[PDB]
Amino acid sequence: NQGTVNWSVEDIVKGINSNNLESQLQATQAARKLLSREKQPPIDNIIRAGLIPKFVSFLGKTDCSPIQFESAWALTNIASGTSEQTKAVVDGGAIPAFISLLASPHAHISEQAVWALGNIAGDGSAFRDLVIKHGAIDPLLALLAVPDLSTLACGYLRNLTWTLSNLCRNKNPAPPLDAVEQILPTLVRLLHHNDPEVLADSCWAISYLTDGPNERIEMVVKKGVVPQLVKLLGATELPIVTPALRAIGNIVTGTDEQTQKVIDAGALAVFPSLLTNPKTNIQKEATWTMSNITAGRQDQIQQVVNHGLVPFLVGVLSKADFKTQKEAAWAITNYTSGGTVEQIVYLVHCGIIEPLMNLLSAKDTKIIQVILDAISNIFQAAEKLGETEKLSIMIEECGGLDKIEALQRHENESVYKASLNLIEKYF
Amino acid sequence: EAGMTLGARKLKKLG
Repeated sequence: NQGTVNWSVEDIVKGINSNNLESQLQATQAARKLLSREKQPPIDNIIRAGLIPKFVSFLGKTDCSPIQFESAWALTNIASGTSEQTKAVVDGGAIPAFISLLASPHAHISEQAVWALGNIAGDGSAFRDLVIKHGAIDPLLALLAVPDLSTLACGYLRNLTWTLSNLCRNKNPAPPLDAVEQILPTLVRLLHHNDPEVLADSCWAISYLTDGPNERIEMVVKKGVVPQLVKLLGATELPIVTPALRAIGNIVTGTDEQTQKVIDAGALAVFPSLLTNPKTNIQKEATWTMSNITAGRQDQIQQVVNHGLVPFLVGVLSKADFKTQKEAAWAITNYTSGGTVEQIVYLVHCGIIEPLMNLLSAKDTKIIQVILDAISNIFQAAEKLGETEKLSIMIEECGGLDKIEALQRHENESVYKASLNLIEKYF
Repeated sequence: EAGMTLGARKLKKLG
């Protein structure tokens, strides 16, 4: 369809205001092609011409599916811009109209609806909730109520997974509980599909739903997804591992019972890889996740010890991107506050002291507190064995006492107080 | 067919 390439807004306007369905169809397409263009589409001008309500109106024209499609795509691309732009689409009454198109017998039109609502719900909490109130969930889910997901078109299914992922998304407030209960079974099903794009976005959805209080985490863990998450944590595709790791990391911010499910599912065996992973953010989120495990019970710290992960933490503490080192410190401090003397001794035999001391050269004043708190905890463990002195010497060897003395004169008070305490108490 | 959404809030439909 070559006539519609590169119109002006005023010509699009001329076309849409004729009482000629077909002229309106060409104009709309020309408008879509403007908004489809790669470089700075004139979203704000289309809005300013007053075209949205006309577009929305075109969504309702069952008798002329091509105009439905084109208005869909046009609106979809307006709703894909800024919040103001999405708002203009919502203010035209697009939501109920797009929901109405979900049952459309033309798959390509149904799919556009799905995409539009995706963009609308993705703006934030309010519009997400508004899409839900308008009743989008029953029709979205009905489009996936089939025996085998594999019969659906590749793109259609990716689109639906992505849109559902946006209905699970954002966090102030979290999505209505009943809407999450309604979505999860289908979501769980998608999380076992073999298309990596579907898996990524399922994992994102799960990561969003687990980003919150323990009750939210529980409704996800209840559905038995932890084993499948752990499996996905081992995928080759980074866009799957990334969200899978986030979900696991979220889940272990919850109760120790909830953490245990991930340990039971085999998670810890993947961490040697993750804690060494070349993508810096994976390494960061892996170490973060470790810290919320070392924050747990002693039998859970043992599982960390038995999987040979303490040396990996010593490793990350010794050399990693700084933000990861920071989580490494936390993971050690958590370990050290909740551990047994035997577990804290092991930590030192794995060589934690030297690299822990090297991080007191850091300019970040919060890390120094974490580290210093760890030291105290470790002394507290040597004080119960009579080997406080051996540790003191050990901290001399690597030049740690040198650094602690200089931190006795740090500006932050919580610092220089913890410093002073240590020097006098053990040196 | 590739096309990873990454975690994107909004998706523009290209021509």
